[PDB]
Amino acid sequence: ALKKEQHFFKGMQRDLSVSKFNPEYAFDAQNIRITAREHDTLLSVSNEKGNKEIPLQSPSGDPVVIDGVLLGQNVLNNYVTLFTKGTNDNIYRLENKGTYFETLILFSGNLNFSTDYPIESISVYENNNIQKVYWVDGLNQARVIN
Amino acid sequence: ALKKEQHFFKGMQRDLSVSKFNPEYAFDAQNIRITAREHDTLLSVSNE
Amino acid sequence: MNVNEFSNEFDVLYNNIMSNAAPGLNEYEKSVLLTKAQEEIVKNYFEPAGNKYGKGLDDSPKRQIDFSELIKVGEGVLNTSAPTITFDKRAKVYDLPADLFLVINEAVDTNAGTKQIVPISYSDYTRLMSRPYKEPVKYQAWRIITTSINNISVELIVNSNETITDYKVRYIRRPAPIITTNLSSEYGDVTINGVSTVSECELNPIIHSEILQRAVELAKAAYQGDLQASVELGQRSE
Amino acid sequence: MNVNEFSNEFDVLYNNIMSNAAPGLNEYEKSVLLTKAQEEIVKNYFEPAGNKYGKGLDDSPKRQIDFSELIKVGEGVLNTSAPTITFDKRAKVYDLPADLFLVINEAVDTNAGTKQIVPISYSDYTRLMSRPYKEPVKYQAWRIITTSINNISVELIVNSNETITDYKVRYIRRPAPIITTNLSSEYGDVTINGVSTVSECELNPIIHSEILQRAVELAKAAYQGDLQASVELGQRSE
Amino acid sequence: MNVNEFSNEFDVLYNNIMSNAAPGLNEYEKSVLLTKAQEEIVKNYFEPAGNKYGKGLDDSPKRQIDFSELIKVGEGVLNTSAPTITFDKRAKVYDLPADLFLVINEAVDTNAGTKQIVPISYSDYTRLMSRPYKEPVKYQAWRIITTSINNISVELIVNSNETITDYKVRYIRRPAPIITTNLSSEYGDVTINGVSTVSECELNPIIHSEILQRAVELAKAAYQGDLQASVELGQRSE
Amino acid sequence: MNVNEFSNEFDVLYNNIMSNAAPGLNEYEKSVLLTKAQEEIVKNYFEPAGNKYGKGLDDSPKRQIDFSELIKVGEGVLNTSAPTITFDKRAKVYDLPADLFLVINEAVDTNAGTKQIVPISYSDYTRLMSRPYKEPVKYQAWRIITTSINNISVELIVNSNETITDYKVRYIRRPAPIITTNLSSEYGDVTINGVSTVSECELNPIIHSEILQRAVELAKAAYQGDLQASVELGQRSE
Amino acid sequence: VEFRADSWDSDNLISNKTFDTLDVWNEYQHGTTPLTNLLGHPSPLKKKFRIWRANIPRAIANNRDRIRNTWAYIKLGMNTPNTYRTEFHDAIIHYFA
Amino acid sequence: VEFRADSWDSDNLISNKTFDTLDVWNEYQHGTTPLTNLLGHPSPLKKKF
Repeated sequence: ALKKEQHFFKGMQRDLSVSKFNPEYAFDAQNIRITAREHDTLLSVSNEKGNKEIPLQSPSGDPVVIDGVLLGQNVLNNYVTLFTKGTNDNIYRLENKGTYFETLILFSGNLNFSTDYPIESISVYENNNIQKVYWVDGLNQARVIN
Repeated sequence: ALKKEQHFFKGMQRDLSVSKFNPEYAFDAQNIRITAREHDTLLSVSNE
Repeated sequence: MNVNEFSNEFDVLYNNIMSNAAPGLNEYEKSVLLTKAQEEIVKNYFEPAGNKYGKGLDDSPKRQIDFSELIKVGEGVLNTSAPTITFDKRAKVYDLPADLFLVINEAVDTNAGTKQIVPISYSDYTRLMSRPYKEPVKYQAWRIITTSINNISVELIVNSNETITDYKVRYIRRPAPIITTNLSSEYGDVTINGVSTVSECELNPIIHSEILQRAVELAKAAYQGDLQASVELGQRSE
Repeated sequence: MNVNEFSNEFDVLYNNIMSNAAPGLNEYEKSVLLTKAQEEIVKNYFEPAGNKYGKGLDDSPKRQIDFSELIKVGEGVLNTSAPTITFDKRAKVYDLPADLFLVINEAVDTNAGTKQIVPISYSDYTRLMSRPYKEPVKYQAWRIITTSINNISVELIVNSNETITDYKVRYIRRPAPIITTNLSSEYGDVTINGVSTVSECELNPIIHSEILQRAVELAKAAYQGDLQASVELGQRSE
Repeated sequence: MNVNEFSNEFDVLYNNIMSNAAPGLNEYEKSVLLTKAQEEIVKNYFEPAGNKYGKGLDDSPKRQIDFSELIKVGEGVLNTSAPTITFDKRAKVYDLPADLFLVINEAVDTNAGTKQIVPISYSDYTRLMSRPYKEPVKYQAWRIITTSINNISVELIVNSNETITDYKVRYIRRPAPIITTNLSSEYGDVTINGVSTVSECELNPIIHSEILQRAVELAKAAYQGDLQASVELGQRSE
Repeated sequence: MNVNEFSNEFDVLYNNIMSNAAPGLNEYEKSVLLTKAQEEIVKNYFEPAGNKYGKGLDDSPKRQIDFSELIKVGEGVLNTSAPTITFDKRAKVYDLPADLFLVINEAVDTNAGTKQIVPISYSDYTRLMSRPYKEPVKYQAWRIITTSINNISVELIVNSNETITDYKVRYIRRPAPIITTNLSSEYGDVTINGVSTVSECELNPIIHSEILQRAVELAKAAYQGDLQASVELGQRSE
Repeated sequence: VEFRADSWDSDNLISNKTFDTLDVWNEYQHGTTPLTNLLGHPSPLKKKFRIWRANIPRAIANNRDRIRNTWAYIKLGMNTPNTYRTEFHDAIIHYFA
Repeated sequence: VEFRADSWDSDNLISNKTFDTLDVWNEYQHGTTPLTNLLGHPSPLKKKF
């Protein structure tokens, strides 16, 4: 024909008039990655690798089904602490083993919990036995759990 | 004809001599917006 | 070459060896360009000065085989239905075939005998009608075109004291369009010359390469968009 | 090709946009260009020097078929209604057909007999009228144009002692415009040659491709707007 | 083409296919350019050397139809009102028509008989008046232009012993202006040739395309503003 | 060279990639180009002016060997099945072979004897049929093509008072396509000239190199995509 | 839309599948093609010498008009189920001004 | 004055109405036109491509 134009993708840009858009950016992108991840594909558009489910096996090996809606998490060192609502108001402790999460149910009762008041937590490691997780709702008293 | 000139609108400017005005600015504007608002119309004149 | 071959091989030539490197033509556009190319090829190879060899219809074996499948022989029908006005007193109006492109031989069968028709120009008619006798030679007849409505009407000026019993016309038939797909399937009501369906080439395979190459050149010129290219390849439209 | 086709391959060969959101190249402008192209083609093909081959109206079979749909034979009507003044004593003023483009044969039927008309130039009139007899040859008559009002009036200088009974004119009819669509639909009161409705081409299909190519060239050269292109493609307006 | 068609179609050619891409002409400017273009076209197609074909007024059928609606026949009126002084003893001063552009045939009706007038140059007059007899040939008369006031005055030097009873002049009438709108409506007191209202073309439609194209070329040259373009297209002003 | 070789030295002289991971230049496109090259070579070498030496079919030993594998002798079959209309009273319609490219010799065996056929042009038919006798010379017969349907039909105008027994035709057979591989293997329903299987070249090995070089040139010029190259290498398509 | 790109499947190159749609549109036009690649027949998408080239779609309204505008949005995407890593380096757009 | 511009009406393009006046002036001149667009006839404002 007559003319050409080359387009590189340094990022994703919006908010700019179409007449004055910059060819170095993409106007809109779905499920792409421009940084080199798992391969040397930096400054080159590349895919998003998917997720892989991790079974929640109890220490005895049986499956552990989580009750309901999650309100907040907390990773202390390698223990993930979930505060979930549902039929009851539960607390879990998940430790990542090689291929599964060794799930424990630290509590299952009526800690008044609401979905309108999610959880925010701080967790400290004092020693092998005193591993605390302080958490607060916007509604209820501040609480602690070892 | 013979020649042309392109005019963009980066803002509204006044106070400068007409002989030395800058084509990138508008001398006077009424009810316009040059920033992208409710649409991606940044650096392009748009309504109020 | 079937129509499918004309379409597939247009892209081995127009589209940078089927690389999708050039602009990309629909099948309607390819059909239009092929029809125009075949009309151009016929017109150029008919006139000796229109081609590169200086050779016309019957000037070489190749030219004879080129127009072999267009040459048709048909009879003219007396136009006695319409009582029009003729420029010559002894002119019998005859209507020619509808699918007529170029006439190359005409003959009239009179009571006196067959007489080869000479298509006489407007200057020769005035020159030959300024003389004492004002009749053709013993073995010929004249022909001039007259008031024609959606057809071709010819005045046959044969010598007086003679009656016309027949009128045979050998001519080049109008070529049919080249269409590579059912145009109505994707394009609403587009026709090339009034036909919306697949139409093959009614020509000898010898000039199919010529027609395809001319179509490719026309496509490249129409897409380069230069005025110079358009006017340059417009020279060969005649 | 019919009007819809003319528009369609014009779009194909020019690369315009049929949509109206982008105005593109609309139907009025295409009709104007196709018209101008058809008068240009007629003028260039009638004059032998106007084309590339050097062949005029009846200089080859193609040219005979080109003007075939335009040839018309009509009589001239006496202009005795208006008592104007003639430049010759023995001149009978006759009015020519209104839709007249070019006259190629004229003949007058007198009591002495049919006599071919010679359109005599202004120089030859003085030259032959500066002699003793001052009459045409036995089998010819002269013709010079005279005072005309919204028509063409011709003085028929036939030999004295003779009367004119008929005056037949074989001429090339004025081409009708090529109008792709009813202009009044969108375009308020525009016209092309006094017509506003759909005007199919009145010519043989053989020159439809020539007209389309010439129209495309004119479109490209006009859209370019360069003075040089306008002058070069104005040379082919005659 | 009505005036409305000349204006609308100027913008399909001058204004980059009616795209408002070129400068933009008022209707007064378009009228002025059309009038100048028609004068230029008349002058060029009259002189054979002024056009591209080398053909003058009566050198082809096209030229005959071009000037068909300008040719007028009028009588000269004896200029006995003003007792001026003639360069020749036997010269009868005659005034010619006011709307006169170019003379092509003149005849004088004497008691002896009609005599074709030869427009004699100033060199031939001195050459032929250095001889014994000093009279025209038996079938001709001379003509030289004399003191003229706001008109055209001609001395008719016919042979002595003869009286002039008539003087017929066949000439090309001065074309009327081309105006596309009532100029007084928006432009105060501007006239093209003394007429401020809509004025149609008094010419055959055959040269309307020529006039429009010449107007477009003149507009493009006058707006490109180059001295070179102006002097180049000023060549064809004659 | 066989098909595998044609592909292999095409790859060597063009620098394509045989691998399919990079598509490279595939076998269908190479087959198409080799075909087009072989028809181009045949057409250019038959016409003396088409090549660089100025030597035609039998103008040198090399040219005689070039077309040697294409020369075929076959008889024409009477077309009495269809009761069509002939342009001559004494014309017997004969059908020619289907795989016909160019006719170089024709002869008819009559009761009087074998008579060489002269392919008589459309002008010479009128010229020789405007004479008293209107029959060929003693040892020749005429031939003019007539109405043909998906074949070539020829009118054999032999002298009256004679009958036609045989009609031999020595002609150049239509070349078979050069197909490097079975197209149906990967390419669904593509064809080259109605063939899909492997088609070895039917020509003498002497012109195999010419065909390969021409195909390589066409490949390079098409992949370039320049209009100028396409027009220049289209000149050698005839 | 000339563009370089490569799809893999566990260290195996796949020279046949890169993208599955190309939506091109502006203020008054919108076209889309599936980007199929048929080796013998012409197709919207063709590869040759390790470069992909796709013919830009034509307007849905007419199906004949090319995408003619001062600017235009060009969108490449896959919408067919698949599990490949598709490195997309850059893309050149050929236009006629 | 060549210029690109677009008027919308709730996600609907309007290819007929962009501007309604153009006042151009200097120390000694002042002109103004309404910027109408008539498809057939010439007008102060014309759109194409």
